[PDB]
Amino acid sequence: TTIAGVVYKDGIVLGADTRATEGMVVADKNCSKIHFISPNIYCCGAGTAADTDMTTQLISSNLELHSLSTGRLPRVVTANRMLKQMLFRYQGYIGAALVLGGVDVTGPHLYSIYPHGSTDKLPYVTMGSGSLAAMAVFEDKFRPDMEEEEAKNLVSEAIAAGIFNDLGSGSNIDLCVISKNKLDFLRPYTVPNKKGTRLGRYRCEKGTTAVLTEKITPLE
Amino acid sequence: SYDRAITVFSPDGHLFQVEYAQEAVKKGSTAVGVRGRDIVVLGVEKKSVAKLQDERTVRKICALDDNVCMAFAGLTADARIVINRARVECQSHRLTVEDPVTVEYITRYIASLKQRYTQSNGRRPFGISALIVGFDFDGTPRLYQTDPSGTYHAWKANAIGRGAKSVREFLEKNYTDEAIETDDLTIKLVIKALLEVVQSGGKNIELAVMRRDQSLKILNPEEIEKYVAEIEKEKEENE
Amino acid sequence: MDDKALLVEVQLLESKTYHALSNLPKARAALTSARTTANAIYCPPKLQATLD
Amino acid sequence: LMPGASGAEVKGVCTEAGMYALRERRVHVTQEDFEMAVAKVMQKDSEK
Amino acid sequence: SSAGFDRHITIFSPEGRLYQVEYAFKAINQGGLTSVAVRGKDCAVIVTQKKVPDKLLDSSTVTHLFKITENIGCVMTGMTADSRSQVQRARYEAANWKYKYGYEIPVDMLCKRIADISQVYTQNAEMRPLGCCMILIGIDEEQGPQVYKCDPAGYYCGFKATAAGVKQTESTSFLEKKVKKKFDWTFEQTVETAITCLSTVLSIDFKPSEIEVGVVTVENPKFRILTEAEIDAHLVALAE
Amino acid sequence: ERGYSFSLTTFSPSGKLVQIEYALAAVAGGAPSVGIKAANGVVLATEKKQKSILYDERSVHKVEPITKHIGLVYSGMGPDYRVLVHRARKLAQQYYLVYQEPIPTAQLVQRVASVMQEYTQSGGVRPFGVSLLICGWNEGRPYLFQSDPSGAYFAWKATAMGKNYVNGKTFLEKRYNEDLELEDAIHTAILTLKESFEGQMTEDNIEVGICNEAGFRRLTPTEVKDYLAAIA
Amino acid sequence: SRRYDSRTTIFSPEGRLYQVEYAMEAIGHAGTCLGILANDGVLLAAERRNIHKLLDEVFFSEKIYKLNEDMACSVAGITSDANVLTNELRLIAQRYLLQYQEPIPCEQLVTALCDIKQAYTQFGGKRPFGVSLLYIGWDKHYGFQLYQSDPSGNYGGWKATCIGNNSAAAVSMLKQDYKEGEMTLKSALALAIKVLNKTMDVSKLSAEKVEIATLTRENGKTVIRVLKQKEVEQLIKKHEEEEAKAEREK
Repeated sequence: TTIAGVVYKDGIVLGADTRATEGMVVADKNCSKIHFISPNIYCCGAGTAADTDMTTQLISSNLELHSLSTGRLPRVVTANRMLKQMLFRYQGYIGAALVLGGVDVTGPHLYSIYPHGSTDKLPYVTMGSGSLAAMAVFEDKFRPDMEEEEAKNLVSEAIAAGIFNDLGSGSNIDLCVISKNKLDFLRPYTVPNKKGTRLGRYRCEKGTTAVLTEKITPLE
Repeated sequence: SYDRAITVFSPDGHLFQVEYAQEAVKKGSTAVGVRGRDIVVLGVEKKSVAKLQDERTVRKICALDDNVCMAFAGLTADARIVINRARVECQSHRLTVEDPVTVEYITRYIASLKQRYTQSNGRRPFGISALIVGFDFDGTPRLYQTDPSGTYHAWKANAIGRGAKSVREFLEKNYTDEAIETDDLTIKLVIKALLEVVQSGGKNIELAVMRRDQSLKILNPEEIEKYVAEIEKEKEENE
Repeated sequence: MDDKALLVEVQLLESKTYHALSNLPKARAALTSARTTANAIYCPPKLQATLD
Repeated sequence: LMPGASGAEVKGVCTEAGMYALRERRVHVTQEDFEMAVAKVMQKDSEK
Repeated sequence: SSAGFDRHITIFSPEGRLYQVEYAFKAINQGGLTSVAVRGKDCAVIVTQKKVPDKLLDSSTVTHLFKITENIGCVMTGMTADSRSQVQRARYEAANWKYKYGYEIPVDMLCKRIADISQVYTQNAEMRPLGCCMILIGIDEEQGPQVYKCDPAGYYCGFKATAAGVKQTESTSFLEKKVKKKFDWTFEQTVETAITCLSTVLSIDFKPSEIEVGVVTVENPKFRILTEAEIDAHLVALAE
Repeated sequence: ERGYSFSLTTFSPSGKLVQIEYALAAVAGGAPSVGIKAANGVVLATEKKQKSILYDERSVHKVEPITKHIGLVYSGMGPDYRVLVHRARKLAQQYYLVYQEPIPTAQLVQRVASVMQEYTQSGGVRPFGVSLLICGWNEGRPYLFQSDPSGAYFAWKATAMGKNYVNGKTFLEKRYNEDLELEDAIHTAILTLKESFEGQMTEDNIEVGICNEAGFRRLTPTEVKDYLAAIA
Repeated sequence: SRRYDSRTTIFSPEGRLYQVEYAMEAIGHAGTCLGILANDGVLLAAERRNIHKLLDEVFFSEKIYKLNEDMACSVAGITSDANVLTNELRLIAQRYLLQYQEPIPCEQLVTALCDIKQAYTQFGGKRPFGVSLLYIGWDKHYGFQLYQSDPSGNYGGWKATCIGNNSAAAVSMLKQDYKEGEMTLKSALALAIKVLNKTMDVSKLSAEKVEIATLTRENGKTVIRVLKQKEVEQLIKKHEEEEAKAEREK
């Protein structure tokens, strides 16, 4: 698990992998971890995935509701306020490491949210298990006001560090680019690792298994 | 919470909802119950069915235990929930003290339930009355009644419903000791009372007896026409 | 359909073209249908005199 | 042409049809006066 | 027209009306006061009068202007006892917006919320529905100034010119003739046209002690209340 | 304090719920409006006149979206509307947080109607005084529903509410059929709003919102001025 | 405050009470429904009120509501009041099914609903429901059953009952034409069309103006068929043929 984001000269770039690893066993290979908040605010989840899911449905429901009441665009500090108000109340028992990002009227805004309620604005964040390697990439090669292709390069390489250096990380890199007018969510950005092809054809045929009782019921 | 005193005193000392509820008791179907020495006999009159569709759901004679059967009059809705609470209570007695419930005890539960129900807030009192017939331990058959004020009250015979005072005037003018000699003779006294009731074109009776050891037993309408046949025959030769 | 006002226009145009092409009783009939049609319109603002 | 108003709109039309023949100065009431009248009295049926 | 307790509680008449709120509209008119607010091209002016009949009374405590938030001003008509409580509700709910959201509440959102609270009193048949009115101003980003008025009926609307109270209908009849010429309005034009509304409908030609003017302008978005010196400057500026 | 805990609406000796009978007249004094579904989506048209030139018509709105594909209008009074609007705004979210899906329009009406009938029986409250028109194109087909203060509902092809709806529905009976388009329902919706409108129907005298398979939206006075253009 | 209380709970000086009798006055208008059976299956006939030419004609039924997987009801009275009742006893059947993992006996379902209707008639200071409805269903204990609810809160076992505007006039012919156990579920259909022919004051029997649902026991299904509008009118003209020769032969 490695999620990261950055603010370039115009917008916000978000990136993650697709791995859910139950213990030391790979459960999922296509686990999307980037989630809708608003047409200008997304989030990235980490930790207890169901807690992140039921949180991010609730708050984006509250912003669909609230922005649907106000009749205008939401703000990033609103969702930041709701999350840091509720997680302090749930006292860290709900495990959710979050990356909040959105480009409102005031522009791009990025926050890192910890499950006890501590938040901060930073130009670049790395959360997850292999967040250390990606933070080394951002620290080594960060520059303010880079362009978005340099941003996609840096975020992609930063995820790739956790891909080839973390056990519980490494699959297809999901990206999203947010600007003042453009929203680009895309899951299959690259395939860094594949599966080897099979050699011995192990195909069994019909009749190699003893069946005790067969039952047929027609449908329509 | 709907806190409101409904039962209020009158300036001459009366309870209007009670005396109106007893009128609603006074228009229900007439039920007559008498006790023998070994077998009790109770029954309702004025079935007033459609006589072509279902009839097992309109039964107004229940049992609270094996030894306690119950009839009533009034409006049918309020009665059966009191029957329901009485079944939980009488089963709860066996959850307490091991014996079957005595009919005096369950009538104190009914009347004691009813009075505080007239005493509380936001509640019209009940619009029912009951004849509770029980054959207790050591085989002493007895019965009671229940006023809508909640006064349990024993008898040797009783009759409530629409047209009950004239029926009670028949019961005092016909109740002897030798009428309770034979059990079917007491059944002939009950059918004599329902025949001395009102109209009741033949099929208009539902009787149930107990030999103080059995369950309730309802005769199909063949001993109704048979006992009515020997009653009309005995009155025919007597005339 | 829903409109009534254009019916007066097309019956009036028929009453133009039958007498203009020399069909006097059918022009009288189409004009008469324009009369009993035009009897129910609340606003014939200029089509009143155009019919007249 | 009349879809059942009552027996009073019958006289309400057919008395009124003479006003058409009189306002065009006839001495015989014609059939187009009546269809010129039903669409007016039934317009009053269409009035409230 | 009437049946049952519809003359007493908030239920429907046989005409479909309800008499309690429209009884409470003229409860504003029992206050004996009329306020005017005019929105400018980059400003918003609230002018109202005051009547201090006693030298034993302190004239610093008769203010119907209330600074709700740092950039939000309001004026109250109606009765003082309901009005000050409504001001307390507005301050409290605005602070609750700032805690729940971390930014400044829009004035249509706030007046929407106060109209929602005022809906409840006429919505029930229990409570006395607050016979006083409500006027607010606001400077809004990508909207500039905007003026809102909430009645005790829970209705609200954005205004361009604003009159409320005793001379309300005549003052609005003056202001519609003021606006229907469609003149571009500067700050002191909105001040002068603001004073000449009630100065002619009321026709007082007062000295600067009997009124009070709150104001906000795009330049300094703080709601502020004028000093009687500069009020006298606008007053002698009005006298040509 | 507390409430009242007694129902102020009883059955008449004639067997009528009298406050509901008066609330229907309160709807009958409401503003006239109509709505027509025609083979791709629903057109909702209302009639909104400011009482004076001092008002901002761009401040409040009659056409109200409930979710992505559902819109709603009314014919009644103002302050009763926005409350149950906000309630429906909530009820869509309590659907969505369970099912992760937008609600069917029928499933919304099943809850809103239960709110209104639940409210007209409870103690110490006057019932509502508005009627609603609800639109939505769920699973291809559009939908057009109508509620009442008593809490029932109907599925209309086209209907009218507000003032003179008894004439407007006769106009729609002589007007509509099954095969029309959304812009056709726009045109005949202007044609029936002009039946009871004032002398001048400008871009702000009305407010029209429409559903598509793309979902519900609301018109601006630019293209609504284009619709009032070449009308009648 | 007590000046405003209308006392919907107290009795009349003649012993009765007026509120639920006014509700039972209101139940006579606005609806016409009946149920009939003598054999395998049971029919509910419902006369539609809204017959305006602009209705989408959806929701699978008008006054018919499937309660369990083997029972249903036809409802009459205030529809908005009925809506809480339908889903109200619907999860009571579901909590029976959750409680015992078994389909519910139809009678003890009806008792449980009529208790809830009985409570508002009894205390609380609450306007009761002016809703009366029938009950169809099947069980393993007594097979096909028929029950009738009343706004007072009492029920009753029947086989054939109309609660229409001319309900007693219908019952007067119901006890004039029947047979105990032999009226098969086509003869009771043709009888039912004769009944709604009588109580339907609007003549000629518009097939869109009626609703008829059947409940049969298929082996593990209990098919609750909801007949379409293509087989109504053939039964209508089927009645029309025999009534004309039946008239002319006399």
